Amino acid sequence: WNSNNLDSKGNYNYLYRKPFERDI
Amino acid sequence: KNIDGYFKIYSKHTPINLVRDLPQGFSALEPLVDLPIGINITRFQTLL
Repeated sequence: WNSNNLDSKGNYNYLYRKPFERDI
Repeated sequence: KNIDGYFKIYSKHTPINLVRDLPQGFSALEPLVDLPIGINITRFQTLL
């Protein structure tokens, strides 16, 4: 779901870079 | 073993009468736990 009402500010705290891998 | 982000453990405990070596007979290991943890593994070590 879109979340522009909850998770926008910008909200640069939110980050991005095999199956079910958590490569921190 | 690791498959599709699951780490699987199987085991057996048995009495034996041999100090040096693994017994030549047959017995089958059964699953203990099946963990959804998703990590890459290429090395391991035992704890003493």
